[PDB]
Amino acid sequence: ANWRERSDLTVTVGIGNMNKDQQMLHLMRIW
Amino acid sequence: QADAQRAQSDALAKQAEAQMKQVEAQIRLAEIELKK
Repeated sequence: ANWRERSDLTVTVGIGNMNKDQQMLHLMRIW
Repeated sequence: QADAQRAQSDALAKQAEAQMKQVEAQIRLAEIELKK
């Protein structure tokens, strides 16, 4: 839900998100 | 989707080290040194 909602409804990564979106890989791509 | 997000992070919003294209390259080098 975080990647599919937070950056979908408001695609404003930087104002409304952070670089930790790459850390999503560390929780999804890594595992 | 995580790889897509990582690629967006590496491609988009990755111009921070260049000061967002150096703020239009110092605003066109002070508008061509404000003289011609």
